Amino acid sequence: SPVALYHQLKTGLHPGFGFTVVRQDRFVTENVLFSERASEAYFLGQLQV
Amino acid sequence: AAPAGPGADMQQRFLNAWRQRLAHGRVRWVAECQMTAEQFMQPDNANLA
Repeated sequence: SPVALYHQLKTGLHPGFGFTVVRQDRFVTENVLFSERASEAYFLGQLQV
Repeated sequence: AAPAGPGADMQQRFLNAWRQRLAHGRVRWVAECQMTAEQFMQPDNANLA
């Protein structure tokens, strides 16, 4: 019972079943890029104010 | 406390007059079952300070 699993876990008895532990982790990268001669047909419109 | 009178019921003077305030709140100084790194941690050891 979860009341009993204090006195098993907080004291230090292994309760008969073990865990897998999942964290998230995050890393910055420094990505290089590439392209070929013509990848984006790009367009520019007319300004409005 | 000061002892009073015969020593025979002096244990019994302790058991009856204290039983309400003794059984209700948990004692601070039984912290020996707390582990080493369970001592200095803030969870379950608000008696750190």
